[PDB]
Amino acid sequence: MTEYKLVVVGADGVGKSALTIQLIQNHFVDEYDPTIEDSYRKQVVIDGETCLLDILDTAGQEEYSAMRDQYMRTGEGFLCVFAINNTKSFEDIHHYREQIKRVKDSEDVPMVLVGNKCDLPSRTVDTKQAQDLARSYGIPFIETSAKTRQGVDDAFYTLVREIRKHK
Amino acid sequence: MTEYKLVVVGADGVGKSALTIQLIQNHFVDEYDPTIEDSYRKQVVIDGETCLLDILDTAGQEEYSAMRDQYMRTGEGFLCVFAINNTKSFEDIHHYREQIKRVKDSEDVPMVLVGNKCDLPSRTVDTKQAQDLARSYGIPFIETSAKTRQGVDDAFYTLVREIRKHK
Ligand SMILES: Nc1nc2c(ncn2[C@@H]2O[C@H](COP(=O)(O)OP(=O)(O)CP(=O)(O)O)[C@@H](O)[C@H]2O)c(=O)[nH]1
Ligand SMILES: Nc1nc2c(ncn2[C@@H]2O[C@H](COP(=O)(O)OP(=O)(O)CP(=O)(O)O)[C@@H](O)[C@H]2O)c(=O)[nH]1
Ligand SMILES: CN1CCC(C)([C@]23NC(=O)c4ccccc4[C@H]2c2ccccc2N3)CC1
Ligand SMILES: [Mg+2]
Ligand SMILES: [Mg+2]
Repeated sequence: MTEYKLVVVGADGVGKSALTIQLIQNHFVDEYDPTIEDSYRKQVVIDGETCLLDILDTAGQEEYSAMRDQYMRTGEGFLCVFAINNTKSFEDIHHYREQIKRVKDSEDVPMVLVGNKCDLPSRTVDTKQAQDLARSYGIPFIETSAKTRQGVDDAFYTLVREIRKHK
Repeated sequence: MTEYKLVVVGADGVGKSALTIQLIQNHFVDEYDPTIEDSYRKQVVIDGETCLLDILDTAGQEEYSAMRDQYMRTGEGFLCVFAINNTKSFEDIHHYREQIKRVKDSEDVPMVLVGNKCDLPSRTVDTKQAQDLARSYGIPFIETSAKTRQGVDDAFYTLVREIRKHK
C-alpha cells in the first residue's frame, strides 16, 4: 500500500483544519480553535490505487514556526493554503514555499496552491493573481471551500498526484 | 510547559474517537469511521497548571494490533475504554491492560478505566462489575458519554493526574 505524507500549511485562520476535517469527516467546523499539531492516517482510493494518506494539520500561529523544519523534512507534498479574503495569507505563501525549498534543498517539491473560503463574497485576492503565482512556481492552483466541499477532494487528490507524478 | 502523552485504547466501536473529538472539538461524531492512527495536541489548564496534552487516538481494529508496541512504549498514560452496552468490549479491557503491563514491564502504569456510552439505555455491563475490575488494577473508573460530554473532561484530567502521581 502506497503511503503519501501530506502537510497542510498556511497562515493562521486560512482554514487548514476546516479543509482537513471536511476531507476526512464530511462536515464543516464553524468554530476557530487554533492548532498546535494534529495528524490523521486515512485510506482513500485515488485513480484506482488504495492510498494511505498521512495528513499533518500544522499551526498557522507564528509562535510555532520553529516546529516547521521537522515536518518540512518528512513531508512529501505540501498543501499551501491561503484564504481568498485575506491578502496577508496570500503574501505569506511565498515564505512557506521558500522555507520548504530550503529544507528539502530542491526547486521541485510536490505542492498545490489552495485559495480557500471561495464561498465568501468578501474576496481580496483575484483568481488571476493566484493563478499567475502558481504558474511562476510551476504548481497547480485550486480554489476551495471547506464549507461547501467545493474543490476539497480535488485539492488533496491533486497533491497526491503531484507526489506520484514527481515519483 | 509540562507535556503528557495520552493514549486512548479499547475495542473497535467503544467510542475512542468520539471521546477524543468531544474533548478537543466540543463536537459529537455520529458516524463510524474506523481509525488507523490519529494524533492531537491540546493546551489545557488542569488544577491551575498549563498542560500540553499529546493524545493518540488508536485503532480498535485487531488488524492494526502490531502498531500497539510503539505507542505502548512511548505512551505515558492510557485511557482504557469499553462501552457499557457492549459486553465483549468490557471483556477486551483485560487484554489491553495485560499488553500495556508487559510492554512497560510494570504493574504501576498510569491508566483510567472508562465506561463509555452511559447516555444509552441498553446497558449490558453493570457499573459494579466495572468498579471491581478498576479496583483489582488499582486505577480510577469513570463513566462517560461522548454524546452529552458527561465525564469526558473528568476522564482525561484524571489520567493526567495519574501521570503526575506516577512521576
Ligand atoms: N466561509 C468559510 N469559512 C471557513 C472556511 N474554512 C475555514 N473557515 C473558518 O475560518 C476560521 C478558521 O478556520 P480553521 O480551519 O480553524 O483555520 P486554521 O488555518 O486551521 C487556524 P490555525 O492556523 O490557528 O490552526 C473558522 O471560523 C472556520 O469556520 C471556508 O472555506 N469558508
Ligand atoms: N450514544 C453514544 N454513541 C457513541 C458514544 N461514543 C461513540 N459513539 C458512537 O459509536 C460509534 C463508534 O464510535 P467511534 O468513536 O468511531 O469508536 P472507535 O472506538 O473510535 C472505532 P475504531 O476502534 O474503529 O476507531 C459511532 O457511531 C459513534 O457515534 C457515546 O458516548 N454515546
Ligand atoms: C505523526 N505522528 C508523530 C508522533 C505522535 C504525535 C506521538 N508523539 C510522540 O512524541 C511520539 C514519539 C515517538 C513515537 C510515537 C509518538 C506518538 C505518541 C505516542 C503516545 C502518545 C501520543 C503520541 N503522539 C503521533 C503522530
Ligand atoms: Mg488549524
Ligand atoms: Mg476511532
